[PDB]
Amino acid sequence: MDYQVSSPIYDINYYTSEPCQKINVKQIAARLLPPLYSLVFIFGFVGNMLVILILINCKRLKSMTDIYLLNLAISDLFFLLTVPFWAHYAAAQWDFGNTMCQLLTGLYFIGFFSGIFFIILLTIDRYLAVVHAVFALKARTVTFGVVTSVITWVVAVFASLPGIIFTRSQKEGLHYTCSSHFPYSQYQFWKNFQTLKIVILGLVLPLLVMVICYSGILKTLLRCRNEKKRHRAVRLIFTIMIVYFLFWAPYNIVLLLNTFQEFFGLNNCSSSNRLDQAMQVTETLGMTHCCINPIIYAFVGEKFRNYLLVFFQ
Amino acid sequence: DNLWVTVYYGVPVWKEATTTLFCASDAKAYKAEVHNVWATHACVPTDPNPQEIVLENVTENFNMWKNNMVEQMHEDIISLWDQSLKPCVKLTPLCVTLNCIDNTSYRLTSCNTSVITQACPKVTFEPIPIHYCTPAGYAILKCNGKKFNGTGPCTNVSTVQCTHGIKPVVSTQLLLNGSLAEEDIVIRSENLTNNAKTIIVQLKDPVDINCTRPNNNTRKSIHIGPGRAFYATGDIIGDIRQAHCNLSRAQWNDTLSKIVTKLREQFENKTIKFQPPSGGDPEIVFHSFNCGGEFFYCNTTQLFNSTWTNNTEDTITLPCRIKQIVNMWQEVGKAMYAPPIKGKIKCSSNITGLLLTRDGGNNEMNTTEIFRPGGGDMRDNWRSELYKYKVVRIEPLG
Amino acid sequence: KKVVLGKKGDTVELTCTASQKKSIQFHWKNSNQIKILGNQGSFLTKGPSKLNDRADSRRSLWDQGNFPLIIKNLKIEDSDTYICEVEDQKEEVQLLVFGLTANSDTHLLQGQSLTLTLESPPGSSPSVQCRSPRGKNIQGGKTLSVSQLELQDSGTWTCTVLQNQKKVEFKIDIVV
Ligand SMILES: *[C@@H]1O[C@H](CO)[C@@H](O[C@@H]2O[C@H](CO)[C@@H](O[C@@H]3O[C@H](CO)[C@@H](O)[C@H](O[C@H]4O[C@H](CO)[C@@H](O)[C@H](O)[C@@H]4O[C@H]4O[C@H](CO)[C@@H](O)[C@H](O)[C@@H]4O)[C@@H]3O)[C@H](O)[C@H]2NC(C)=O)[C@H](O)[C@H]1NC(C)=O
Ligand SMILES: *[C@@H]1O[C@H](CO)[C@@H](O[C@@H]2O[C@H](CO)[C@@H](O[C@@H]3O[C@H](CO)[C@@H](O)[C@H](O)[C@@H]3O)[C@H](O)[C@H]2NC(C)=O)[C@H](O)[C@H]1NC(C)=O
Ligand SMILES: *[C@@H]1O[C@H](CO)[C@@H](O[C@@H]2O[C@H](CO)[C@@H](O[C@@H]3O[C@H](CO)[C@@H](O)[C@H](O)[C@@H]3O)[C@H](O)[C@H]2NC(C)=O)[C@H](O)[C@H]1NC(C)=O
Ligand SMILES: *[C@@H]1O[C@H](CO)[C@@H](O[C@@H]2O[C@H](CO)[C@@H](O)[C@H](O)[C@H]2NC(C)=O)[C@H](O)[C@H]1NC(C)=O
Ligand SMILES: *[C@@H]1O[C@H](CO)[C@@H](O[C@@H]2O[C@H](CO)[C@@H](O)[C@H](O)[C@H]2NC(C)=O)[C@H](O)[C@H]1NC(C)=O
Ligand SMILES: *[C@@H]1O[C@H](CO)[C@@H](O[C@@H]2O[C@H](CO)[C@@H](O)[C@H](O)[C@H]2NC(C)=O)[C@H](O)[C@H]1NC(C)=O
Ligand SMILES: *[C@@H]1O[C@H](CO)[C@@H](O[C@@H]2O[C@H](CO)[C@@H](O)[C@H](O)[C@H]2NC(C)=O)[C@H](O)[C@H]1NC(C)=O
Ligand SMILES: *[C@@H]1O[C@H](CO)[C@@H](O[C@@H]2O[C@H](CO)[C@@H](O)[C@H](O)[C@H]2NC(C)=O)[C@H](O)[C@H]1NC(C)=O
Ligand SMILES: *[C@@H]1O[C@H](CO)[C@@H](O[C@@H]2O[C@H](CO)[C@@H](O)[C@H](O)[C@H]2NC(C)=O)[C@H](O)[C@H]1NC(C)=O
Ligand SMILES: *[C@@H]1O[C@H](CO)[C@@H](O)[C@H](O)[C@H]1NC(C)=O
Ligand SMILES: *[C@@H]1O[C@H](CO)[C@@H](O)[C@H](O)[C@H]1NC(C)=O
Ligand SMILES: *[C@@H]1O[C@H](CO)[C@@H](O)[C@H](O)[C@H]1NC(C)=O
Ligand SMILES: *[C@@H]1O[C@H](CO)[C@@H](O)[C@H](O)[C@H]1NC(C)=O
Ligand SMILES: *[C@@H]1O[C@H](CO)[C@@H](O)[C@H](O)[C@H]1NC(C)=O
Ligand SMILES: *[C@@H]1O[C@H](CO)[C@@H](O)[C@H](O)[C@H]1NC(C)=O
Ligand SMILES: *[C@@H]1O[C@H](CO)[C@@H](O)[C@H](O)[C@H]1NC(C)=O
Repeated sequence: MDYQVSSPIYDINYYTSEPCQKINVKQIAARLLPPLYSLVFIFGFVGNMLVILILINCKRLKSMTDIYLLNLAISDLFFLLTVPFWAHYAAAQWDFGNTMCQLLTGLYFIGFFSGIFFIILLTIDRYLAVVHAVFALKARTVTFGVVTSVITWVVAVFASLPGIIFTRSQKEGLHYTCSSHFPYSQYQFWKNFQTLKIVILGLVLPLLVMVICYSGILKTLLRCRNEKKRHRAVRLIFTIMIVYFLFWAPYNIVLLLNTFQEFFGLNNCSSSNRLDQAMQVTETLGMTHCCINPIIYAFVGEKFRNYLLVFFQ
Repeated sequence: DNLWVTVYYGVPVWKEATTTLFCASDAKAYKAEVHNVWATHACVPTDPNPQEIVLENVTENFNMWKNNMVEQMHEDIISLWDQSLKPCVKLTPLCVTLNCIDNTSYRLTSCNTSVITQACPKVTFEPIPIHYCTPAGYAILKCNGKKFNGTGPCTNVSTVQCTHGIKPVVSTQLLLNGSLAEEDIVIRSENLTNNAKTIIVQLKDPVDINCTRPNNNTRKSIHIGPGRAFYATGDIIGDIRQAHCNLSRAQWNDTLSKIVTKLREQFENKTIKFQPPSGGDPEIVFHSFNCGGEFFYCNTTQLFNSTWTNNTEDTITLPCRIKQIVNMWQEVGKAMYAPPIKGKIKCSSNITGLLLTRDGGNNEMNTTEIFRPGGGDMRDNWRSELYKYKVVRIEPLG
Repeated sequence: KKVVLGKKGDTVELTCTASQKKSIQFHWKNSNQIKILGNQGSFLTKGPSKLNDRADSRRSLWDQGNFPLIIKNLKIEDSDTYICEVEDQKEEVQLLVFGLTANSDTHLLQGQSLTLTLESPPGSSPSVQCRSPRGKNIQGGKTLSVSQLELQDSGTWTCTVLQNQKKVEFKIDIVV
């Protein structure tokens, strides 16, 4: 007489042997990311433009190192011009169609890949200056600095060129998203082909440079301490490398775990539910890095704001 | 193993028997298929050497709507659905007794809603052709007339020991997998002009049907970059309870054009007008078949709209929908099921019959013929299969 | 056959009899042989009539032997006889609906003439037998009119209609 079956509600979930209620974690992050990303964009824009004004007119880019420092600030700007879009993408959705999405996605990675590429070039230029002083003088022409940078930008474009194969956007889920739909027939190949490229080029390669180059540089510290300015100059290039590692290597580790939820790593869904709150934080930490390099220049750098270090203390 | 012996020659007096028959199907006993599990615990292997003794000059009045053999199959398939799809919530009504003292008020409002909670594993599901065989002492007759009229006497009576391939497929508005007609599409009904008995229409040509769901619910695009956290890959984007069928219009139009010719001869030159059904339960208004726990409820309004006139001569998109909470054809009540499963489900089925009702009236003027789709009474589903046979007991003098 | 009465909008119960107790097939047809409800296994088929979204049946009573016919929103034109169909039998029933109202809603002053409006079905002979709290059991034809209506003659008057030894009660909204 009183039957309790009247419910039109349904759940968009498949049938498995372990029910996993995965939380969207978009709204809580949408009340934290747009003001933070805007604050990064405020500090980042006025930060790097000062580093462009000072080197162009106050320093004079008289050397190959200053050329790489300029290009590193330009690489950060390519990162920065996409930041207000992603600020307005956690908050609501993707309102920009797709024709511009094959450019913005590329500009994100051109900012990313060239970012580590010129830091490596900064490391190699300072390594050559300390150990192979005869060889470095022949090859540290500003002319040679420019043509190296031009090649470096081209490679940075090609390092994002598989990402530009498909950027089509369709309404899937709540609102239109611009998710690259690479070919289905060779699906397993391309998916694994993307995790390694960020990790090798962005983590493995600069680690290999750091081991090799800073073992040759520290050898000078063991021999003599006669020149303080040579020791103090290494402090600038060393700080840039490790602050990059402090802010991007947590993402690189998690990015390997994101694809490898199979037998290689961890299989529990609750292990992937803590991981759902891990990928976004370390990506956000990476996002903040683009404003840190001018801040480093005002603290470590004894050529830009060296009088501010005495005035602060 | 089983074994029975023939009868070289017997034509004694025939008497209608109501004995208990044993099934005989070709099982496998190794797979996780339910119909192979049920046939292993209760069915025997099929007869490798069947014998059909043809009786030259013998006639009998095969009534088919009073057949007690179909009342046994209907109680043998209900015993399979209690071993195949265990419902999560089996809500069934339960009343006791409330009367006053036909002369005194008949207000019976005392009824209890008993609910049973069981585990719901999504298991495989596929029918298997079975053979009902006669027990010791009885025999099963079989006509061989190509028309057979329903409840009419034939002349080519032959006796057998086991029936032909019978599938336990449960469906409404369109009879699925089964036997075809011999030479012409025939119609069967207990009484015409009754406007109450369903009209069984058996086809002579198999109309094919492919019912599948597209695997585009799960996303395969990866937003590798700024996002890759919220909209991450393998996230459901589509409806997981939606499918679609297709019917060959160039082939189905031929078979339907032969149905209207039979009706014209039977009902004296009327205007056959098919229509959609008049409402009711969603297992009656729509089509209903099963494929691995996926209970397709197919909208057939773009299949029965068309009206007909004389001088008669590609991919009909049939919109279906998987509903969890389904009515049980076995008695009253409902049964809530489990969420659907991961993968492509394809129903490469057949269409052998057609269940049709009739809308006759005397308020409506002299000529009209409305044939809405009916069915739902599963006893009528297997009366379309057990029409050739009859269980009769022949006493032995020995 | 028996006869029941409707009250212009409520529900009515029309039951059949079955002593088999097997949940056998039933049907519901009018005098014009039009299907309204019917058994299909254990399922309910709303037949092609003008009572599609109105006819109802209690499925829990189907395994007992009683098959009701619940029709909501009873109109005047729905007055017709219905026959049952169980175990090859024809249990004939009958159904009559009618109504009664006024025309003046709230402006019924002290000493203002009263008017009624009886809505009786064609093919029937009703009989107005009202009851007043002042002891006025006024009987007459179908249309009744009283010259007197004051403050002391307000209230829900019980006007019932006797026809074929059957009667149902009603109320009258009077605002003075
Ligand atoms: C009328 O008769 C016709 C015959 O002509 C019937 O058509 C056949 O129907 C069966 C039943 O679906 C079908 O068998 C399936 O074939 C698929 C393709 O070969 C198989 O992949 C499938 O096996 C999977 O599904 C089962 C049930 O879900 C599982 O138990 C099984 O292990 C397999 O499971 C894998 O895939 C599923 C996908 O969701 C996944 O969930 C699992 O984890 C696992 O990965 C079936 O064996 C036949 O192929 C049909 N015949 C043809 C020629 O196509 C028709 O069904 C009949 N009508 C009715 C109403 O039954
Ligand atoms: C009465 O019913 C019997 C049932 O057996 C009919 O006998 C069957 O008749 C068909 C032809 O109508 C035979 O099919 C043919 O068989 C031959 C030899 O096997 C084959 O070469 C042909 O291609 C064709 O398939 C069938 O074999 C036969 N049955 C048996 C057991 O022999 C009989 O014809 C019916 N009589 C009437 C008047 O309908
Ligand atoms: C992928 O899944 C989607 C839905 O999950 C399938 O899309 C559906 O396709 C049918 C026909 O192809 C659409 O029906 C048509 O809709 C339009 C607009 O309403 C109407 O004008 C037409 O008359 C017709 O009814 C249906 O709307 C559409 N569903 C959605 C949500 O868009 C699609 O078929 C699947 N992919 C494949 C390859 O099957
Ligand atoms: C097919 O069945 C119909 C009825 O189901 C048979 O029609 C009846 O036949 C008997 C004699 O066989 C007559 O006395 C009746 O008057 C017939 N009734 C009607 C309504 O026609 C018909 O004869 C059967 N055909 C065959 C070949 O047996
Ligand atoms: C099929 O049903 C009809 C009723 O629709 C039966 O016809 C009735 O037959 C009896 C006796 O022959 C008559 O008294 C009635 O007047 C008939 N009713 C109508 C509406 O004609 C018919 O007999 C039934 N046929 C079978 C084989 O059961
Ligand atoms: C069922 O019918 C639909 C509707 O035509 C078919 O979908 C089309 O499939 C072809 C591939 O042969 C595509 O090129 C069309 O774009 C599809 N149409 C739409 C509207 O999406 C479907 O292939 C049919 N399925 C079968 C098994 O025949
Ligand atoms: C339903 O599916 C079946 C099998 O997948 C299709 O049957 C085949 O159809 C092709 C051409 O469409 C023929 O060349 C084959 O010979 C057929 N094979 C069989 C076994 O029949 C059928 O065409 C499909 N129907 C629709 C409407 O798409
Ligand atoms: C099954 O399909 C039919 C036909 O497309 C649907 O019927 C329609 O009913 C709605 C609402 O009454 C009307 O607006 C449409 O005009 C009808 N169809 C057409 C094309 O005339 C029916 O709604 C579908 N089934 C369900 C339950 O949605
Ligand atoms: C569904 O219809 C098709 C129509 O071709 C049937 O396929 C044929 O069935 C006969 C009967 O056994 C076989 O002799 C043929 O060899 C089949 N043709 C092919 C190409 O395989 C099919 O059997 C029907 N399905 C069922 C379950 O009977
Ligand atoms: C059966 O009938 C036929 C009629 O053609 C006849 O020839 C035959 O002898 C009959 N059979 C028997 C056993 O009498
Ligand atoms: C109602 O159903 C419950 C569960 O089956 C049972 O325990 C209880 O006794 C029933 N009550 C009556 C009055 O039948
Ligand atoms: C009805 O159809 C038959 C077909 O044999 C025909 O002989 C007869 O004349 C038709 N009657 C009418 C009124 O058309
Ligand atoms: C059936 O088809 C006719 C045209 O032949 C159309 O007018 C009618 O609307 C269709 N039926 C429905 C329910 O849409
Ligand atoms: C049947 O066809 C003929 C000609 O082929 C035509 O004259 C007649 O009108 C048709 N019948 C109806 C009911 O339209
Ligand atoms: C289907 O049958 C009708 C019957 O009149 C005919 O008009 C129509 O052309 C047929 N369609 C096809 C595709 O054969
Ligand atoms: C139906 O038949 C009756 C009697 O034969 C006749 O009086 C009536 O006019 C017919 N109806 C039509 C629409 O011709």
